[PDB]
Amino acid sequence: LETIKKQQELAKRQVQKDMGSQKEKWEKKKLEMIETAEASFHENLAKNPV
Amino acid sequence: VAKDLMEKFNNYVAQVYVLLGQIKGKTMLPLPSHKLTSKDKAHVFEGSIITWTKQIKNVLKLEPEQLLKYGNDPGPLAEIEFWQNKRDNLNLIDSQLKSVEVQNILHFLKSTYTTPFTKLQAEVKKARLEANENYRYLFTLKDLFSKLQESQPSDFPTLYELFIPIMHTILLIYNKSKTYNQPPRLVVLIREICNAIISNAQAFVDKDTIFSLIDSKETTEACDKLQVTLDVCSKFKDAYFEYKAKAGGNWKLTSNALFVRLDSFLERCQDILHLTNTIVQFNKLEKIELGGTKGKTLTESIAQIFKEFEEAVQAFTSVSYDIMNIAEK
Repeated sequence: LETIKKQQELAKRQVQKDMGSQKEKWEKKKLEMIETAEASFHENLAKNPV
Repeated sequence: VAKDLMEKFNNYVAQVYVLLGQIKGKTMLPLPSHKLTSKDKAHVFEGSIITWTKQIKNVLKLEPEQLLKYGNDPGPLAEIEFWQNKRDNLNLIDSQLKSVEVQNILHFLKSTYTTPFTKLQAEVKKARLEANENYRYLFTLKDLFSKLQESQPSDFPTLYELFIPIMHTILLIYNKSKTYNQPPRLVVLIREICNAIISNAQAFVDKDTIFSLIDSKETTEACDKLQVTLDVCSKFKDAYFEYKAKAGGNWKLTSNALFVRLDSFLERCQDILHLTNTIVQFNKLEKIELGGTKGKTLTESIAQIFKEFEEAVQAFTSVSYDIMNIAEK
């Protein structure tokens, strides 16, 4: 039971550490930057045949 | 028989030219055309060979490659490039095929000549569509390299994020081309490329490694990682849905049936995850030592239940064949 009790204390710490406020928003900003870079590359790819 | 024997030799030469085109890139019509002709029948024989070349271009299709497994994102772009190259070679071959003497033969009885000439014009059109498809295919080939290069280590935790931009480039590709022929057919090729790429990544994550872990039964985080790989698959579908909203009409895709292959693999993987999680719970039960009220008899029953779970693992644990094959039921 003490070992199980210890895991529960760790469980609060795992959620508080791994999950943070606006975690998705930070990920979305990174995705938007990748999309903008990809859009610039696609225009360059379109340019080569023309 | 002398002239007849010569005609038979010419037919054999035409067959050899066709064999070279098969191993080589077509050009059967140049071999079919008579050389140093002084008769009318010989010119007709050359024309018949030209008709076969047009049939070969029509016979090749994106759907046939998709039916025989394959359908990789890199492979579909390569097939379009190969088809465009063959059409370009055929167009160059047609210029050579359309000699002054060849035109005269068509004039001297002419419906057969007209059918091949119309077929050649269709190939020139289809060929222009193929060239647009080939530019799209080169873009897809770059996307395939960003997937083919993968050493089957990580990738899904990064690829899932990378899936949304890759989907966005395809959305842009339809608009840039505009006159792109077989646009609905091309979509089918895309979904096939995505599902094929996902299947290769899924196999690397599980296969022998998944069987080895379950037998050891000392890994849990790995079970969570298997769920994470499925998430990447869900993210691609989510991104595909997001792409449809971005696309605004003409969604096409037909993932419901087209995505059934990808959906079936995910369902099999989910069942393993549902069962794998239960196995972890059984290990915890063995460790439990309540020692409350009546003792030993309750523990013996609990011990048998833990053994019972191990016995099930030994049946499933042996895993003859299996290895989570999507095809195997």
